Amino acid sequence: PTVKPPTARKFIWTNHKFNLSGTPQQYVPYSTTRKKIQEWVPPSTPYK
Amino acid sequence: ASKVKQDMPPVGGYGPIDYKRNLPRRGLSGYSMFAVGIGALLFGYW
Amino acid sequence: LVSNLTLNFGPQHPAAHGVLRLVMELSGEMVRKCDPHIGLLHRGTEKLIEYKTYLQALPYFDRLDYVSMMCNEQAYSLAVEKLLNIRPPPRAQWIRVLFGEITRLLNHIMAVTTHALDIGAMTPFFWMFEEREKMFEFYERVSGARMHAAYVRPGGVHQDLPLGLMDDIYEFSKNFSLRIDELEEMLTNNRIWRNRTVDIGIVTAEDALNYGFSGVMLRGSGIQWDLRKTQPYDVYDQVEFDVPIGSRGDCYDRYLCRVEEMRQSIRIISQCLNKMPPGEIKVDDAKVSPPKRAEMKTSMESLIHHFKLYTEGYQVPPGATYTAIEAPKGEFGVYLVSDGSSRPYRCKIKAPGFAHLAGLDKMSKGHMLADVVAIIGTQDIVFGEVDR
Amino acid sequence: TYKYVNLREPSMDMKSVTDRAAQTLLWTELIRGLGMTLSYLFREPATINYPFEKGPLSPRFRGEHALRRYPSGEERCIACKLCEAVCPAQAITIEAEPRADGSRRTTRYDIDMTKCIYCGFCQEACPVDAIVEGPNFEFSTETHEELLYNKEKLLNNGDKWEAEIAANIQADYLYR
Amino acid sequence: MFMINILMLIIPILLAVAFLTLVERKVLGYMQLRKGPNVVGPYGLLQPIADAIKLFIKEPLRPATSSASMFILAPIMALGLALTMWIPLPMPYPLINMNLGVLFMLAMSSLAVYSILWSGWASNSKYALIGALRAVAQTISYEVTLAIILLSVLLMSGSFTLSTLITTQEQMWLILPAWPLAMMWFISTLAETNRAPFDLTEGESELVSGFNVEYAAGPFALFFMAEYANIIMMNIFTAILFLGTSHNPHMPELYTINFTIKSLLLTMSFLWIRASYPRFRYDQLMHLLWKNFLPLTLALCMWHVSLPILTSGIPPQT
Amino acid sequence: PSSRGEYVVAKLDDLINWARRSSLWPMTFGLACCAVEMMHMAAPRYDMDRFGVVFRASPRQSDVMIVAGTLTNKMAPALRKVYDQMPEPRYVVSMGSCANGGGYYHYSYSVVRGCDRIVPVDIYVPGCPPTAEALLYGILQLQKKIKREKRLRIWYRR
Amino acid sequence: ASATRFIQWLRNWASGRDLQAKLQLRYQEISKRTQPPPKLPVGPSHKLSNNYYCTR
Ligand SMILES: CCCCCCCCCCCCCCCCCC(=O)OC[C@H](COP(=O)(O)OCCN)OC(=O)CCCCCCCCCCCCCCCCC
Ligand SMILES: C[C@H](CCC(=O)O)[C@H]1CC[C@H]2[C@@H]3[C@H](O)C[C@@H]4C[C@H](O)CC[C@]4(C)[C@H]3C[C@H](O)[C@]12C
Ligand code: SF4
Ligand code: SF4
Ligand code: SF4
Repeated sequence: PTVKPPTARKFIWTNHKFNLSGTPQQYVPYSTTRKKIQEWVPPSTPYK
Repeated sequence: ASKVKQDMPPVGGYGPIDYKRNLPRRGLSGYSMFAVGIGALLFGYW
Repeated sequence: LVSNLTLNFGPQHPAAHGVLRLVMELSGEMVRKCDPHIGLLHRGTEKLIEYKTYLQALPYFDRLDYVSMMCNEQAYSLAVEKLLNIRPPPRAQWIRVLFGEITRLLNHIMAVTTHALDIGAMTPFFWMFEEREKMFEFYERVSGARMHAAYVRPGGVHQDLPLGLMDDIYEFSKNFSLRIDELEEMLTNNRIWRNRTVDIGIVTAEDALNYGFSGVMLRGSGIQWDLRKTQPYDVYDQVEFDVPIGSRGDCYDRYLCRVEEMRQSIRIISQCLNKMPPGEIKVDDAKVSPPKRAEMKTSMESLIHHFKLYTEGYQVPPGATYTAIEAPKGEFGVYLVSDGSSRPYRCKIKAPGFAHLAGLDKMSKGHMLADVVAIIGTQDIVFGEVDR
Repeated sequence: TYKYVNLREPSMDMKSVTDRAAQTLLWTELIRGLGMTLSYLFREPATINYPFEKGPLSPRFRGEHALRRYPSGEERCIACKLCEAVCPAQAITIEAEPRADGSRRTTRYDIDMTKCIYCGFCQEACPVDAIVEGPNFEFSTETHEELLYNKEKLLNNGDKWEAEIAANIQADYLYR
Repeated sequence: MFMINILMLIIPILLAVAFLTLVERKVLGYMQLRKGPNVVGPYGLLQPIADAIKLFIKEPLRPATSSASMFILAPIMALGLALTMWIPLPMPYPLINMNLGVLFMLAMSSLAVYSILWSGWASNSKYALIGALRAVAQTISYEVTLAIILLSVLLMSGSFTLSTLITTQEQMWLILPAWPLAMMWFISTLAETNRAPFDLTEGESELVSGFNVEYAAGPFALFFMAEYANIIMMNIFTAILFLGTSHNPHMPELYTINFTIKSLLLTMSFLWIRASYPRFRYDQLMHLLWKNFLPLTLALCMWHVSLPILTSGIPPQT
Repeated sequence: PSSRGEYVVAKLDDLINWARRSSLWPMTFGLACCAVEMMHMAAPRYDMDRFGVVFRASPRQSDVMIVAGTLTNKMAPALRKVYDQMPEPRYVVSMGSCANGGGYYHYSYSVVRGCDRIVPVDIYVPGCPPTAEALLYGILQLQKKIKREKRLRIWYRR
Repeated sequence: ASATRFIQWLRNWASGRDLQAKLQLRYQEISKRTQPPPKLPVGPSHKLSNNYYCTR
């Protein structure tokens, strides 16, 4: 890389991180979508 | 652009490649080996 | 039935062929009955292929005989191409023979060395996997994967040979006959090895054919049969090589046949390197083969064919074919049925190891228990293809 | 065209018979086998010093997956779902919607790395070079959950490995 | 001073067995084009310690043993006999100077098959026993030719004193006059210790389980120490018997050096042979003895009784 | 000299950990393809023995089980049998997609969808197959995992 | 390759082969890892005329 440097992009990481498995920085999967069906919210109004 | 540039053999082909079995024959004949063995016994006995 | 010894290779040793449960009746040291139980690596491969397009199904064929990855691919590709009625271009046919013979060398090193390793001769195993490791680099340079290349596809090959590959293959092939010679300096004339293989597991020519044997299992018994010579399929009619033939039908002749096949593979590889022609690598027909990534981003028709090829897939005309090749282990064939859509209707895989293993009981009769290890080894059984 | 691997007839002269007698009694071939093993003891080992030394790879190597970006920083993926359709293992799950600026972008991109066969069909099928298999092959984890990649993980891999990935594409895109 | 001299023999033996395991793995590696242990300590010099500490903290297996007594005797008998075989060896002076040292060693090694037999019978598995019985028949078989070969050699030494073998070879190694016997001796020490191409115990483990299958890490590690102790001792004995070093009473340590180097080179020839040949089948290693070695060993025993008489070269009795 | 109990336990813990990771004898189920890459990890180029990892270990002297290939339903009982016979401490290494979660037969009727349904797994090695180097990285990750164990230190505070 | 001449003589003699001619290891007879860019050919159907798909 000294002779042939890699192209510079602003989004590229500056600080390389090693395998973080088994540490408090490990990757935990999760769903990245929002709730599908919205539930009807009962009125706070009490009238009967 | 430049004429097609592909992975091709060098002009003239590659050099010959050996494929045939080659176990080189070594050692002294049958008679000689026994003589050397028997000669050692006689020297040891003497 | 003095005693029944249910021998499970469940606690597997360094063989990697798979796992075999063997149920035997030992009337002393001798073996009276042998009964292989072979469900342990059954993965439902033939049913899974029915839910995949023809392209999606190809990687399944890498994972059958997982020491003959690119030879299994060629059989699938030759079957699909036959139904498609297309032809791969001449350069790809040479690349598929070239890597078909690099795969034969890969298979025989595993076959001979692990056969010898089970019979106690551990060292040649390490000598030769330094060579297989160098062959795994050829696989990775053309496909990006050391083992399951997914490189031979209907219509030709995925990509062209990178510049500088053929020189490295020639350098490997130039030093390789000496490696085989070292192996024979340790086994061919070794009295211990001969005592463990000579007149073991003898098979007569008549019983070989009726039991369905193929490959070395026939030629060890003296049958002059090789699919590359009698039913050639790529450019094998354009390369000179000799078929090794046995005379006694025992393990030792089968061991000699494989070692001589490695030499003939190097002979063939030499001719492929010199005769490699120029041109394209996949059939120039974009309703079957995807177009180049440059054309797909420039041409409307190429983008449409790219889009459909990687979603629906190309449709194959209705029909049924049985295609077989001379795989390293034997005759590897696929019976492929097309219903006209883009997904196969039925894909039956003909594994040479399926018949050979079924013929174990026949061969083991009247042999000691320690011979059975030698008999299974000389058959060259991998349970990826036995079970599918 | 065939050859005979073992059809010799041993000579029955006394000189030849004595040669086999000397071989049988003096263990000649067995000594020869000991010679070959002795020669290897003085040959240099093929071992390399992992992890300080690494085995050679190529630009085409198929490793960990990552999602890429354009030079500007916009994600290359347009949610066409061609990778999801081709994936032989059904390892990819995609959902999409119109982004706040009306762009065609995914809201879910997942790869079950325990389903994936690392075949690289998805990068062959992508029209915009958005999904790639990177050069990383050292990402083994301690738990199964750490191998189910969502969109953030694959975007982070692209940000992490873009420097190398771009060079590898540069080296091989003409073959592709 | 004698108690010290015993511990100057027992402890160094255990350490040599500890570091024979490193030497075995490295010599096999380089013959297989690899390095072998070289990470744990410099050049793998701590590999034996890590293996030793690892095994003794390992959870024991479940004994499930038919005879508890014979379960604990087998390792004690094997380990104790292996250490006892070293007391008469002249290096150049024996720890115990016996007038019948050769018969003491021959007689003691004959008891080493009880460890094999007991552990198999105490194992509680029917296939384990048939493994032990197969091994015993191999051990006692190759004892026959060892005794006859040893008898033939001692007819040119003239005594059972092990220190008299040094005097016999003062002018020349017994490898010259007795190379046909040295060949069959060297093989029989391979088969005696159950070493490749005769290690049918390990090779046919799946077919027939070995006798040492039932012992835990600690107890099994002790069976293994006794086994390499015998292998070192049988090559030390091979060196004294056929490659006798000259003794200079003013410089005994020169004997101990030249003697030690010859012992290693034969001990590493065991490793060399293990890396070169495939294993024998059981009926083939019985064929090798009862039908090849024994006829020749008997013929050479007849020859080595007649030869001293017909050449007027009978050795002294004292 | 002077030393606390906490200091003694920390140093003894480092000793046993160093021994256990320095001498890892692996049992290998070579179920399918991934066994071929396990064999390449033993060949000259990588040579796992140079780390103290023996080529072949019996099930009842083994320290780590490496599951290298597809675990079918017919085979699952046998694998759990072998796992129970292994003396502790025992670790499982899951090698490749098939063992990790079923892989490319995940939707099969005859395949266990991951070997963690049968046995506890310590390290997961991705790939189809993982390269011999990728498996070696996994084993070296198990050595570091063992290095961080605190069995004695926990025992002291019980 | 860096073996002294004596050790070269020994291993040649033991194996009976001139091992130095065909060494198992690779040094600098291998291809360069960086290679010039390629220019792959087009197939026989890359024609601008007389190229109707119905005839192929
Ligand atoms: C003047 C009168 C004087 C009296 C004597 C005159 C005549 C002398 C000439 C005769 C010499 C006798 C030779 C003695 C050696 C023993 C011979 C022998 O037994 O070899 C045959 C044996 C099996 O024979 P086989 O190959 O199976 O043939 C089929 C069976 N008919 O084959 C085997 O042994 C197989 C052995 C397999 C294990 C070998 C592994 C080690 C090999 C390398 C070791 C090299 C030698 C080590 C030397 C150590 C010395 C310290
Ligand atoms: C038992 C002994 C520890 C005794 C001691 O040094 O005091 C240890 C140290 C090194 C060990 C050996 C090596 O570490 C590994 C060898 C390889 C195979 O797994 C068989 C066991 C094997 C042959 C081991 C047997 C035994 O457990 C050994 C010999
Ligand atoms: S590499 Fe193959 S299996 Fe893996 S996600 Fe891409 S297409 Fe699917
Ligand atoms: S990664 Fe590529 S193929 Fe997959 S949805 Fe995005 S743009 Fe389409
Ligand atoms: S993960 Fe891949 S290489 Fe491993 S067994 Fe499964 S299909 Fe074969």
